[PDB]
Amino acid sequence: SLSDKDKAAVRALWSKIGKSADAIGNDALSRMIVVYPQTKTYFSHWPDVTPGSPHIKAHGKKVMGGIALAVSKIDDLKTGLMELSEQHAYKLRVDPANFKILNHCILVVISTMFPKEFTPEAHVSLDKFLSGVALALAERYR
Amino acid sequence: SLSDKDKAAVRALWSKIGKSADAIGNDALSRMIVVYPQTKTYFSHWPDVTPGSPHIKAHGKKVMGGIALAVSKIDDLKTGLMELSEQHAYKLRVDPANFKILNHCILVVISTMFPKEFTPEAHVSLDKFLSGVALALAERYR
Amino acid sequence: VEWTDKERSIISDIFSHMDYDDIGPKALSRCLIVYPWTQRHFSGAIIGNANVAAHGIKVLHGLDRGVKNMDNIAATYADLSTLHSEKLHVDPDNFKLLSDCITIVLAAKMGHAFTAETQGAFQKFLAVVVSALGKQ
Amino acid sequence: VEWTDKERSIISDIFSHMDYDDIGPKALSRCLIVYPWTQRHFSGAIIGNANVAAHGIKVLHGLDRGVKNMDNIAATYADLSTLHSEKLHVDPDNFKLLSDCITIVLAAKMGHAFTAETQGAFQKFLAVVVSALGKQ
Ligand code: HEM
Ligand code: HEM
Ligand code: HEM
Ligand code: HEM
Repeated sequence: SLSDKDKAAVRALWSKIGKSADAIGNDALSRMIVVYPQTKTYFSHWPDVTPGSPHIKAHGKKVMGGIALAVSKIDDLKTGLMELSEQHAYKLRVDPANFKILNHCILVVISTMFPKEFTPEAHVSLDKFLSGVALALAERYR
Repeated sequence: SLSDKDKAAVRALWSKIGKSADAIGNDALSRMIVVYPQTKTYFSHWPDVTPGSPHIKAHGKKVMGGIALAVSKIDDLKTGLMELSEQHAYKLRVDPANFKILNHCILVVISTMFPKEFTPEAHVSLDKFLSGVALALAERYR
Repeated sequence: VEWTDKERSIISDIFSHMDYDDIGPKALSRCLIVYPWTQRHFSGAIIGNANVAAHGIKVLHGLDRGVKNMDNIAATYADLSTLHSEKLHVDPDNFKLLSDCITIVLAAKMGHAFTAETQGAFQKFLAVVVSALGKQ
Repeated sequence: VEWTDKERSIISDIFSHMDYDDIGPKALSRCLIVYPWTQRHFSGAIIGNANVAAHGIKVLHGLDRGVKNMDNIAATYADLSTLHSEKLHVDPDNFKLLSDCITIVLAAKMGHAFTAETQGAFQKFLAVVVSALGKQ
């Protein structure tokens, strides 16, 4: 669970990368789909699912918007992401094993775009934060 | 996180197997050490580390006592297991990846001893409970 | 992977003494109940569902194939891998979960006969099969 | 494992363009800081520690060995496996964690040149090496 040091580290990092949220979302989803083929099946209803695709570009914004929400509800992710959880579990039926995969792609993306900002001290708090998000999202599965 | 249905399922199961706690602890630790060799290193200070060993028999009681404690602090594991966490992280320096391994051995043990009681409905709540214990124990690691 | 002869013997013994029609349905049912998200691959209670039972039985006949080709496992499951992967869309993590339920159900049937050593050879066998199924 | 030629080429390119003395120390340091429990294997700040650096460099020279024997990886690491396993007592999970840090550090150095395709071949290569090291 996140300490005061972790909360400020994330707010601090986020004030730096937040402006590029759309770009991060787009690149993360693209990587996930290319590197982890088992994830394509959830977006197969889109006609075009390639790095450039406007559908991916479009969904990339929604996902990082999920992160932005989590950042503002960082004191209670369980409660803050309850609905997103219900949605992925019962409506979209996304296998829960994939939350950690996307988190890792986001970390890779943030690292290619902000090599200077993503220090090891920032990495550990963000990683703890993203695990919190994965745990919060898996909440309504069983 | 555990619902009222899960809490009663665990209290119910525990009122059935609690009496055999010592035996479960002994057999679980033995299995873990045999099936997952990477775990022996933490108990190498004992002269005898085999299924029969009195050192294993002795520690088996302490571990299931950890479970019994968790069962009574089931409303707040994070707080209830804080000290056990500090102990494994800083004093014994047990790699955190092993908590899930021991949990799985305990589940196997409970299944060989109480095939009738360990129904799938009991299994899911106990499994959610043991993940809670693993999460609570990993708390002070970083 | 490398197999000792003691391992080869245990796994072989485990399977000849196993009643597939009983272990099969129990393991799949338990997996669908403990890890609820696997139920979607069967949307078309759970313990009494004949379709779940039939597939439960097929899993054991499939693992049986692996027991008869312990030194050529990856090749023995190429067809099944592509099928569950490309045509059924089963997440590779689902194999690990189903694997643990087979272990727990077998454990409940064999009782004290499911020694640590027996658990070890059985888990290593399922591990190799899981790698092959979550590959193609 | 099976390797396409495109994969073989990417991994090979990645390594010749990599400066081991820079990537090595950064990846191990980051692992010791993000996953603190790995620090115990080095109890004898972290970013400037020469012992951590020396081992960071050795990891890259070791992975290098794997690049030159991509079709015989398991055999190439038997010695290292027994060493980290039996004599150093490094938990097998620690390899997965260190692996992710190498990826993230390499990602930060290559920037936009670390395409999804490049990430894919690199992760598959580390995965195979991790299986061999967490085996013996
Ligand atoms: C970083 C964690 C994640 C966050 C914050 C997140 C957030 C969201 C949000 C905000 C929506 C839009 C809700 C709506 O439909 O109105 C959504 C939809 C969706 N998500 Fe996620 N998600 C995450 C991870 C995943 C993963 C790992 C997958 C599967 C590989 C996934 C698959 C989907 C699908 C298929 C949809 C519906 C797509 C569509 O618009 O047609 N999500 N998600
Ligand atoms: C089911 C989760 C676990 C619980 C509830 C638990 C509980 C305990 C308790 C109550 C103690 C005794 C405290 C004392 O020393 O006064 C202890 C000690 C210890 N635990 Fe754990 N433990 C768990 C998992 C693990 C795992 C997975 C490992 C490593 C494979 C581990 C390794 C140790 C060691 C090495 C000691 C000190 C042994 C000794 O007495 O010399 N524990 N644990
Ligand atoms: C432990 C390894 C497994 C084995 C050996 C196995 C084996 C099989 C076999 C032999 C078939 C019949 C193929 C055919 O008719 O051509 C099949 C079908 C299928 N499997 Fe699996 N399977 C396994 C795991 C899983 C898992 C974890 C799921 C998802 C919970 C799954 C879902 C399905 C579905 C939906 C079908 C098609 C329906 C049916 O024939 O009953 N399988 N499997
Ligand atoms: C990613 C794969 C890894 C490779 C290729 C690797 C490689 C090596 C090599 C080549 C040596 C020197 C062996 C000798 O002198 O005979 C070594 C030593 C050692 N490794 Fe690793 N290693 C890896 C991962 C790890 C991890 C994750 C840890 C624990 C955080 C670790 C801890 C050690 C220790 C404590 C030593 C001995 C001290 C030293 O020579 O600096 N290694 N490793």
